[PDB]
Amino acid sequence: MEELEQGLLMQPWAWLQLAENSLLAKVFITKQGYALLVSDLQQVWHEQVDTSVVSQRAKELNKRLTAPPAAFLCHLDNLLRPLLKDATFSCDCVADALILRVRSELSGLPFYWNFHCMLASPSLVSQHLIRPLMGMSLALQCQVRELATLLHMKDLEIQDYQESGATLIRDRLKTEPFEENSFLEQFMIEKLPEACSIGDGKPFVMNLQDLYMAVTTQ
Amino acid sequence: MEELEQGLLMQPWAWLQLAENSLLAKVFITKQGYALLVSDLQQVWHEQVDTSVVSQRAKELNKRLTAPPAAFLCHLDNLLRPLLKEATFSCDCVADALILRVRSELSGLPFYWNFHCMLASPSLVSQHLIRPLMGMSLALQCQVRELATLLHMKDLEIQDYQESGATLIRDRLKTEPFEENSFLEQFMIEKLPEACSIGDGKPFVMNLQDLYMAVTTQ
Amino acid sequence: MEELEQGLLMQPWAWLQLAENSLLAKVFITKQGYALLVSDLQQVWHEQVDTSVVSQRAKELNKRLTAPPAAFLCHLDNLLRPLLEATFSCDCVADALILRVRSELSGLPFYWNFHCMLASPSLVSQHLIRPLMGMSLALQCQVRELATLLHMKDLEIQDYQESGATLIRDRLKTEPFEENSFLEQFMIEKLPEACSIGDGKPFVMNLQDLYMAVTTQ
Amino acid sequence: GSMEELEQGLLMQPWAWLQLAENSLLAKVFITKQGYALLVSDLQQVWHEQVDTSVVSQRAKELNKRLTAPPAAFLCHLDNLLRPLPSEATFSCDCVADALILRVRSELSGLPFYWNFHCMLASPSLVSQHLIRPLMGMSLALQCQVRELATLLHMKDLEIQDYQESGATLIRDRLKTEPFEENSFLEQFMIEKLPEACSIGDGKPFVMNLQDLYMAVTTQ
Amino acid sequence: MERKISRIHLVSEPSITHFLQVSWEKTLESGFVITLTDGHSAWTGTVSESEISQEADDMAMEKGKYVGELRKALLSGAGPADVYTFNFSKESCYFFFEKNLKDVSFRLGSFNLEKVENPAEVIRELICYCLDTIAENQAK
Amino acid sequence: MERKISRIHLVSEPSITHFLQVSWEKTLESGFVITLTDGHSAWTGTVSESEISQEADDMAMEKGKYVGELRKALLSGAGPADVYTFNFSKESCYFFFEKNLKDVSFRLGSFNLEKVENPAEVIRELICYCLDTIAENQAK
Amino acid sequence: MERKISRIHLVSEPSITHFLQVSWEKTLESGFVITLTDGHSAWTGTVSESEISQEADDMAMEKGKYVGELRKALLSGAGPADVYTFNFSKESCYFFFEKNLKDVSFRLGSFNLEKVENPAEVIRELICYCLDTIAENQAK
Amino acid sequence: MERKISRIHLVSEPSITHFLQVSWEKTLESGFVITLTDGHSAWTGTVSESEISQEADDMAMEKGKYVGELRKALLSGAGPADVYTFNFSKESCYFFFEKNLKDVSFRLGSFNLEKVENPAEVIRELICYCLDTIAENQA
Repeated sequence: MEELEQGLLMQPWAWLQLAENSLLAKVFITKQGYALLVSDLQQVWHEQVDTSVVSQRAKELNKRLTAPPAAFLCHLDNLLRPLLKDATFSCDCVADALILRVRSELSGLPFYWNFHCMLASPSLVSQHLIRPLMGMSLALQCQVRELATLLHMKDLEIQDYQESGATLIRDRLKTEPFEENSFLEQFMIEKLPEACSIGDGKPFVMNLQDLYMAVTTQ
Repeated sequence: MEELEQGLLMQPWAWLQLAENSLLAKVFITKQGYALLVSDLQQVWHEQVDTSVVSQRAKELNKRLTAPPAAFLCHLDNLLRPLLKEATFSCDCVADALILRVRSELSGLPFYWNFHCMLASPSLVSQHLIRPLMGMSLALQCQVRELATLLHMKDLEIQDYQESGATLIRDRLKTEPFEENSFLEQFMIEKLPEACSIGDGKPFVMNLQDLYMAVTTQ
Repeated sequence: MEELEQGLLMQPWAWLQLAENSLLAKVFITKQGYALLVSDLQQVWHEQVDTSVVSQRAKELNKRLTAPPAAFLCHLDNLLRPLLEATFSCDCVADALILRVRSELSGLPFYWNFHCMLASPSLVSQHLIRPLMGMSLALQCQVRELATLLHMKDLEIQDYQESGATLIRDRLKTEPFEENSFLEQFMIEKLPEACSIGDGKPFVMNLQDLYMAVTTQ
Repeated sequence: GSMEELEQGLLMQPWAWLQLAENSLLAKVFITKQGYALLVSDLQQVWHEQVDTSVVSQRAKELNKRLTAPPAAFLCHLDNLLRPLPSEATFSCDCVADALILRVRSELSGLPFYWNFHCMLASPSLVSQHLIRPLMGMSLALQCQVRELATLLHMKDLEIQDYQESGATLIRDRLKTEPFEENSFLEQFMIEKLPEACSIGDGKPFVMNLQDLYMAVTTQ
Repeated sequence: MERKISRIHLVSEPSITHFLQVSWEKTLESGFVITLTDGHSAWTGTVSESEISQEADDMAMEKGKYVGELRKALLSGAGPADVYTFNFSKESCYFFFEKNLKDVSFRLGSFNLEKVENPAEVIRELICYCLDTIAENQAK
Repeated sequence: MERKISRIHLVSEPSITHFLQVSWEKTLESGFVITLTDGHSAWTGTVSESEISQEADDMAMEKGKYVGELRKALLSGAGPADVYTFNFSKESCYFFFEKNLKDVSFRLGSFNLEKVENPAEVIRELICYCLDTIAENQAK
Repeated sequence: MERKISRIHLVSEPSITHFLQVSWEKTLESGFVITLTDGHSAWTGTVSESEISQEADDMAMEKGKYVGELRKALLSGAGPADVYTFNFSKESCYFFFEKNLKDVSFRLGSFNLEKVENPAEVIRELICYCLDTIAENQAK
Repeated sequence: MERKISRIHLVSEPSITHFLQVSWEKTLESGFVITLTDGHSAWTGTVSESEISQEADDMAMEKGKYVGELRKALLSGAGPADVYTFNFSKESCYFFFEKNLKDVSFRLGSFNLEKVENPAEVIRELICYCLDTIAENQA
């Protein structure tokens, strides 16, 4: 199985909906089993599973049916685009275990399942949650660096103009000369308060989750 | 007691080293007890202490050094201060707990303390560790954003100097129009590999502490 | 599981060595798990355990490997059956003692990390003290039976050297046994040495029969 | 006064048997005008407390309304108590968490005398110092003595054996002892004597037979 | 350059007798290239000395004991005893060669194999080698 | 059981060196089985003794001479001189091995094969026999 | 032989300023004989190099810096900054020496002493001594 | 304030070498105070200027003859010649010193030494005196 963890890392995070709460997570599925990582912005849960249990519990909660593994896993695969595919979702918190129940209808015919979660190992939170985040920070910094230098280059062209003249056209459209500090200070006053919106990680997932994808495989 | 935890959330992160193992952490000290949060990237540790244990344990590494409680933390805090912002360090770990080894001097004399930390609380690895970082990341995205729009504006200006004013430039300071996607890509190919490089947590501290607190206090 | 403790008490103590430090301990092993008891003569350390964790940490480190736990416990059962032989190292942090055992086992590497907590007091009783106390008093009683025996032979030659009217070759003419003077001469000349802890060696060598016989008692 | 100073001695102090309502603990105690050192147990767990003048004065004034007084005085008072070895004495003891509380009440000029003793569990190091090491040592030494008795016994044997193979006989036909056997003594003793002898009980057969040796092994 | 080959039993198709060629320079430790083919298709991979000493350190065996076991595991230089067992997923490349002995299954190594685009050429290759090999071997 | 193998330069693919295996019981004329391979796919055909005498007549050579010509043609026992070339059409299946010498196309021995079901199996078979072989000839 | 002395203030009796004599051989480190007195009775003790180096380890200092402390302390050569306090219990013939400065109250040493039978005898001893000196210090 | 110290051999105890401290003001003869110890116990007495003029008339020498006399016999400034024998009895408290300078005896000295109580505080007072003195004199 094991390599699922691999794939898990490669997979990005996203946003979901529930009655008491609403969580983030990433997941990977093969015809062998699954790997799962959820979190409510305070604590992190995780579960890996093989055939045996898939089958057993599968039959348990589904008095109705009786399928094989493969299909099964594949069907959870059909959690269509994070939001919004069209499937009902419920969540319960008890013990060091997050129970996560699910209802869907493959061919106008209801299906019932539930996830047994424990609290995620520290090391794991370090692989999926911490290190990659920090990396994102540093990198982003560098990006801002190259953008600053580009800004000042442009500034050196338009300043190769300004002294020897030319006069422009739509007088106003010229932007102020670039200062690197007098920007970081009016950014960490005007724009920083909301720039770091924890909220519910929903802001993170887009831009930031993509850059994350960029990060993990590294 | 409470206050301790409080102050801790303020104090940023820095670099160390002992037996070569290099750890990072945050610490808060006032008379009455300290707040400690260590980590070796891939496991978090933590220890909160009041007067009682200072007194008890402090005379067990020094079976004769009978001292006032609130004086210990005076010294400790004082050396940690010159190091981060005369000593000897070591570190060991087993099972669930990290034992930190402070083998220093005071003045001409020897002093010996042992930190008994245990895997840091989940909610702490939440408040101290992640939420803040995610914030740094979203905010940085904001910075690359505004730097992008400004780059495009300067672009409109230089392209009002180089088309409408019908003038020319020395061609040595002639920059290419800014393409944020071509940028992001060329950078995530050429510069991405190691910009994020965690290292020993060192590239992190020196570079992004200002922001760490720019978000962790907010 | 519970039986591990019974057999554990059923076992005498022995000596070891690992990177200069030299611990003492007792242990018991059946196919479920084991029960262990290590100490350096100041604080005692203790770890009881089953199959779950022997397979878990029997994992961490030794990755590649995959086996039934009852095989592990058997392996080490062979290692430590006759260390009482690959190598060892000992680490000490927190309340705990981490015991690193390194060995081959038919080719491929393989080693374990005993996670030791600080022994339960009640245990220190069951195994350590009570038994020891018993040993002491027993030895005393031996000293008394031996006292009366000695005085009895003294009676025999005190019937040969007066009432029989005979003399000796005086090469084997021994002294009238005084219990008290013997106690002082021994507690001045022989006591400073007869009660030598040192490393716990003079114990496992001279008293494991008394101990084993008293803890089954 | 480096407190511990106490401890020390404490050691060159020996145990001794008590009695209470539900239990009958053992312990050892050391008292100077500075403070005191205390080590109790019921044969299952070990307890300990060392106290400085201050707390003595405080807690002491608490429990005792009737009177009040100086630090030193108090401590003096306590050393007044032998252990029959026959006078007043009222004892009790109750266990909470792992820090048992020992209740005392006695005369002292018709103004009785109460106390709240505060015993925690004894750090390992210590239960090794007072308890383990000295005990094991005892074991060893006693072994040795049994040895010297084996050799002395065999000496007597050689004497009577150069007496009975060369012309001497008994007057009282009954003082004829047996040659000697160490192995047989150890076995007959280990089936006919061991099951008694080695009896824990109330720590009583201990402080009444092996005290001198204990101390001799705690001072050395 | 040098070479040696052996027959194995993939524990995915214990009926189809797959085959394994191994080619190197001087000592097997000087890096080596490996090939596994069933007759129809053909897989190949590269394991440098770097990862020989790397896996040798990972297991904690000397570099010379690990090289011995990899000269009894991938050069059919296995004694009459040891029960090695190889494993390949034709879907996940990762071919891991495990050892098995006395109720305990372990392992011994694992590598990433590619899928050559011309199985045929490689086959005619090995074959030719064998030809010249028995010609020159009945020449000795 | 008897066998032998060699290599021929197919005329449709002068770059790809094809391979030829012929098995029989005692004398080659007793009737034989022929198999041609390019490495991936395989072809298999029979040649009965009556078509041996038959073709030996069509040509007009004695059964002892013609037999020499195929023991020099299809069993790599070719004298340093004689220059045989072989041709097959995976479309027609008609395989003619012809002899070439003095600037004239001579010809000789023809027959029809067919693309088999299990090229993999065939190849594994050959490789196995070659293993057993070289083994046998270092043991000799 | 060698001799030096000092005036202290045991903390059991700040009224009765007691007195302290140290006599060694070559260097204090060689081991030393110490004696402390009040006027009426006299107390004596030995501290061989054995326990000097012993304690010097116990305190994880250079076996030197230790003895330097037993020079500012037990030879009144004290730097005017460090403050030391001695203590003795006449009922507990143990003399323990606490080095002090900015309580806490760190530490430094402590060994059992005793009482000689002729406190007088000794007294007269040292009186003689110092007579001899200041005398051969007004001749010098 | 002035003073000096030294040892002597009592005839009652030629075993124990007792000790003497004599303090004055300006000159010996302005009057003085005296102290005699054994190590353990300590004795002391007064001596006016009057009783010294009287001892000088009771002997028959000048005030200045007798003076040089105690200048030497006592303050350890005796001669090579000059052979003194000192005498105390603690059943007496009376102290009298017998000068001697040929066969045999003469005397000279004799006044009431009463016995201090705190040998101790004396012994320490002395010793401090020698401390500060020996230091002052290596200075």
